[PDB]
Amino acid sequence: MGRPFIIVKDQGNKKRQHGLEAKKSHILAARSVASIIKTSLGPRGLDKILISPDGEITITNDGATILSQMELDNEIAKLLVQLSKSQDDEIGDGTTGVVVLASALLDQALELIQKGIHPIKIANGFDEAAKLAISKLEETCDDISASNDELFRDFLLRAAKTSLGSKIVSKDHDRFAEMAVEAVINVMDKDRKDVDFDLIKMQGRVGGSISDSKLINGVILDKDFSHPQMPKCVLPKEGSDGVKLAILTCPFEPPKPKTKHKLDISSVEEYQKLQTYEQDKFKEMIDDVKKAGADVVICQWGFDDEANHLLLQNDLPAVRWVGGQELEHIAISTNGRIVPRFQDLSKDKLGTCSRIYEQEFGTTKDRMLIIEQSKETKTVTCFVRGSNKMIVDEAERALHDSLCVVRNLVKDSRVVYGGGAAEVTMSLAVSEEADKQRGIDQYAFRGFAQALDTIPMTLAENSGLDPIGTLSTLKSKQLKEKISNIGVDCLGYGSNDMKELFVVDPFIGKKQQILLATQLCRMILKIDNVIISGK
Amino acid sequence: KSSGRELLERCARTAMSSKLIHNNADFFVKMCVDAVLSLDRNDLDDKLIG
Repeated sequence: MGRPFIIVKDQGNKKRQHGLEAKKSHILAARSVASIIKTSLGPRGLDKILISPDGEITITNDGATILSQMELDNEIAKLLVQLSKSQDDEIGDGTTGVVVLASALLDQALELIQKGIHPIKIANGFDEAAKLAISKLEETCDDISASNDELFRDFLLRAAKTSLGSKIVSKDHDRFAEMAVEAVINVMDKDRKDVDFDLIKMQGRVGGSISDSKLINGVILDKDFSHPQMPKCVLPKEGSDGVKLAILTCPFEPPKPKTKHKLDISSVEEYQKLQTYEQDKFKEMIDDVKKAGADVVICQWGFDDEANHLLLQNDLPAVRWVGGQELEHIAISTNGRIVPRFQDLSKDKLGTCSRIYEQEFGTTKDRMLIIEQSKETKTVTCFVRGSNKMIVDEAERALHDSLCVVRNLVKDSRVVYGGGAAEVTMSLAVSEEADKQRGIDQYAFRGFAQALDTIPMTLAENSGLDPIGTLSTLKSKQLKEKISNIGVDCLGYGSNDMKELFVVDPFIGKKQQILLATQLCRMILKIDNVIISGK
Repeated sequence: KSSGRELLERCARTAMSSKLIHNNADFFVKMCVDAVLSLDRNDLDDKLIG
């Protein structure tokens, strides 16, 4: 055997991590990630500035976006990035509490590794302890589906005001909660209800103030009209309040085949015949709209210079250069069908709009199309304003997370009381079963119960309360009294009851917090050999 | 003269060891066992189970 020793390619950049110090490095590294967002949990939480390599900055406290678009090195914290993305995609809320709980499971398991217990035996006790915590909270979980639609409307307000308290939108929770709830009510079926988030759109605008944000049912388009001199507001005349909105994927252009073609013209005779040909096409295109009674016509490609004024003399507004995706969302709210060709134009495919006016913003040059419906329609659109470009984007993610909490109550009406009440209720259930079974799994159960206590102690630490006096008070009322409504109060009211404070959280959101955290740390404890290649 | 369905269940739980399924094997084994029964006994394909 000579000096060169080579088996795996690139042995210099690839390093091998092993031993007891390997588990100590990856567990303590994941704690530093949760320690950053530890102060961001709850309504007292604080935001985080994110700087992109291109220079764009974003300020958000949401753990999903914080871990996103961030440069990382260690692969353990990169799993936490995908952890918050998993919580954000399906549920849409609770991305901060999952990473904190995931690091709490590793910190409690770190002391158990040094005691001589196999890492898998530590993780095997977490799966059995997580099932006992879910079964305990499910028994005390109240079902609000027994009420009518009148009391159900106020139930969605309790779930919306809780998630909006940790954002900049928390300034007024009452006024901005109606925008999220009423937007969902329009798409609800009243029976076997599905949210169908696709019908809900969110369009932000940078300017003004956040108090000017209002819920408008319709489609928001930033494309100005084809001609400047047409009237800004469009109103129906006499009966038939519908404006007969027509959506045509084919603009006004000289007819030509898609394939390459060559038109041969012979001298003067055929040259003059084609002159009248196109002149009769513009007269044919305008007669089809007047026959069906359509008014506003939108299309993908801009109209010709001759077609712009042709629609003005007939009092027929038009909008050009509209995206393909924007064409489909308009026909749904108007109960219309997109007209594929000029020969298929009919009154049955025409849309309906209550009022359409041309919006203008300050000294800048832009025109925003606003479609309104005097009656309940199929789609809704969120209109958000703000004094800063980042406040607008932050209000988008704040309102998006609010819509994700409301949709969780549509599929599953079962809800729980958060704010430290749910974590302590599920924590004491594991401690009671640890002393009964005893054995070698009693240490894995106590580590899971103490890890659940990190969430209520975090809410009390950021709010200034003493974590020692807060945790001891919760366990006294939870063990003596069967009422689980007692929880951590971050705002400092004279009562610790979460029911009187109108704090309601979905059960599917709090259930995935333990599920995603327990399943992730089980694989982390199974990681021994770590091969990292330098880039 | 035992049942053919219970034969594939005990053999599937063995391969679930050393993986993350060992704790969750209750629900997951009942899936893959029903996956091979849908395929024809004469022709078994790994692309259809993708």
